[PDB]
Amino acid sequence: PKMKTHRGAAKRVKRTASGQLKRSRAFTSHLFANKSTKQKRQLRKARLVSKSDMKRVKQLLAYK
Amino acid sequence: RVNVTLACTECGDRNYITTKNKRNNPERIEMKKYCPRLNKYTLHRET
Amino acid sequence: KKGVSSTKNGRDSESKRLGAKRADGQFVTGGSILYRQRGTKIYPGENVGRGGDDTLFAKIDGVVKFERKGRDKKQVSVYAVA
RNA sequence: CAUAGCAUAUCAGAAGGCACACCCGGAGAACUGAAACAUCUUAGUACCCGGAGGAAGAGAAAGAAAAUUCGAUUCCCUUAG
RNA sequence: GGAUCCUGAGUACGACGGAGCACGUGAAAUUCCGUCGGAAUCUGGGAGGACCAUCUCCUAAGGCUAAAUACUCUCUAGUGA
RNA sequence: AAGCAGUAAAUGUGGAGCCGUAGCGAAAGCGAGUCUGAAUAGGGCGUUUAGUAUUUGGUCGUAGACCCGAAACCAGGUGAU
RNA sequence: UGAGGGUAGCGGAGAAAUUCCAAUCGAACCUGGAGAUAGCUGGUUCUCUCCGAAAUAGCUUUAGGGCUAGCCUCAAGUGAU
RNA sequence: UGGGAGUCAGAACAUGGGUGAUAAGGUCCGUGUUCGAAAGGGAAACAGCCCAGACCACCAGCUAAGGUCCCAAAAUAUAUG
RNA sequence: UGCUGGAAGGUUAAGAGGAGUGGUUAGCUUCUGCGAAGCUACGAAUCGAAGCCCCAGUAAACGGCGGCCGUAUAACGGUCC
RNA sequence: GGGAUACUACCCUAGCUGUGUUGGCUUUCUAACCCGCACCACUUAUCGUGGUGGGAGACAGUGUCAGGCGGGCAGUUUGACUGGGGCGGUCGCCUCCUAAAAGGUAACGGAGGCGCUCAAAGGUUCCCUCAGAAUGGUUGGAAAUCAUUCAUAGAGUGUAAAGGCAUAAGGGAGCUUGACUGCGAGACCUACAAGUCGAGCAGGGUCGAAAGACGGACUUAGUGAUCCGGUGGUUCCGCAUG
Repeated sequence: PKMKTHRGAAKRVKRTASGQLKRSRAFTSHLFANKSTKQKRQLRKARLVSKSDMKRVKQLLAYK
Repeated sequence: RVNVTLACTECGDRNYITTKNKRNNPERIEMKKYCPRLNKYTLHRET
Repeated sequence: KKGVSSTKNGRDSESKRLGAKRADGQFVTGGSILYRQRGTKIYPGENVGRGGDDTLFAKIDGVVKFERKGRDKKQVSVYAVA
């Protein structure tokens, strides 16, 4: 029947121009007092999924 | 010795962080640094 | 089994892939690393900076030249004719 | 006294089973998956009960829109995993 | 026209506990359930997914309703890369 | 696509819908730019053609899903010859 | 010791032993869920050619399982790297 | 660049090393080789040793490790001791 | 410890008492708090039943009937509890 | 003096009255309600029924709600590693040796540290430069303190060992607040998660005469996702508009 999606992962990443997947970083959302500044802003970015996890997860995102 | 959070006057956010020592530094320390709201190194104090 | 007594000297670190990364002759970038170290085995010379971890980076792009420094010591040069 | 009860005197309305395939109700779990498990899911499934009709049920505006409302209801496709 | 009159009460609604409604008594506002309480009656009342003001709609608490839909114990007659 | 003429075909009919032809940004928004931003910068993402429909083959997914095989759990019943 | 009866499985009975409850019982038997589940074992159907490994890091309620990487294979591209 | 996979129990040799008892056809790493997945010759038989990689014939030839009195093909061959 | 009994010294609901209040507003001032009589929503000062702390009792109730230096409370001096 | 009689909750020390209508404390009534509570009867059915008298009595009981007890009962869990299992022991990071002159590399293999500290042990500017040994002396336990030469940094360098260090990164004086904002080409490690070093850019400041130099300590450890929850600000959406 119709394929479902990983709703919880819908909420964590965005699709790009070509086909890629634009993700939020992690090690955030709490205490940064134990952290430096370079280490704080360089996490204020967004990265791309690697092809490996992509291989693992491709069937999950049919509808983006 | 705690997570020390200084409150700027009008930079408006709960931004800057450092170390202190209560035994060495029990009172409220203050000093100069760049609050980027204004393009200048201005004073802030513990709060 | 039966009573196998215990021990303690079973603790160590995860190594740090240290040492050099490039060699005498090859050409480089500006943000490029040349040597991860501790202390100063070799001192930066020309167009090189010593970062936090005594990590050496060539300021600029160019070839590398390890060489002695004093009577008995070492340094690094970087030359950008290229 | 009255009507009940009782009496006769009519009528048969009843049960019973049943295609419980479909339908409406009433009651109503586990193994399962989660790589263990309790929330969760399996599922309002399975099984019992009762109604059970030839279909049933629903159905006409205290509605949905900021609409200009198919104009009640029901059904098919999309909206859309 | 509509002034006046009529316009469905333990009802509406609330608290507590529980189910359900994709959505976990929680918003359940919508809708059921009990135990407590508990209303207005147009000049009123309700709804507008926390919510309400304004605005839109409607006027509850009474009833009936073919059509298109579902299944095949059957029956007929027929079909079968 | 549903649906309709047709006949359990076709073909025809049928344009509700779906993909692409501009992207960046959580978003308001902006547009070959856009986001951060402070600029355009710097950088990311872009940009600077070709795709869509049907079908074959291979994989994957949901349904027992290559096959046989438990101990055991649950619901309802039989049984004291 | 007989003929009649009375007790039902989460239960019955029991001078107690996990003992008995139709040749069986640490909770019987028939059906149904149910093709229950099975990281476990076994098995898995005609031919020729060409390439051709691995038994290793790493993380794991994980260790005889699994997911990436490693090393294979095929076809698109670049192309002396 | 993408498509489809299997492998995670490895074994012996020499060799560096640890552990053990300068024990083990032990055990853990490493560096190479062979088996696993590689038949054939030699090692009497002898998965890992020495030689060497089979497309298919042939009653042809040259060689390797090995070896040359009989079984069993090749020198009772030289010359030395 | 369990079991009682008890001083019941206190803390304890469901309950009573109500000093007081958002989201939106036709509302006193029209740069704005008497909260007013109106939807999505509420409080203290106080007490508060079983009981939980406090005390006697309880060993044919559970339980223990010990230990150290002189010494296999197995005799005894010191003894600890 | 010990609180404290102006006023005001208001009073033990009070007395007292009954008031619109009502509830507490307690008794009596009783219908209510109950009575496996005796008598009269339909029924010659002691069921049931009711009348009788008696009892009790608004009590409990029962419904809901809320509590505390509840192996009486039920469903689950009860880690791994491991020269079999088990007991023991350990499980996350940092440093050395094994580790074989790049890096890398195992062992229930060998040795040590960590779960922080310093607003001065930070930043800048300017001075200084080792203990130790003897050298020997009011002290002298020898040597404390002081004294002269050599001392290789051995001294010392906040915290384990390692590298490193007198450019002092060691130690002193003054200033201090760069223990700053927004970025960075790029490079390292690496399965992923990640983690690490960055020229320089604007920016703006501290110190310094300026040059310049400061994006935390000589380095290397000083915990830990994510969801959830919280708090505040908010280029924002937030329901017909508000």
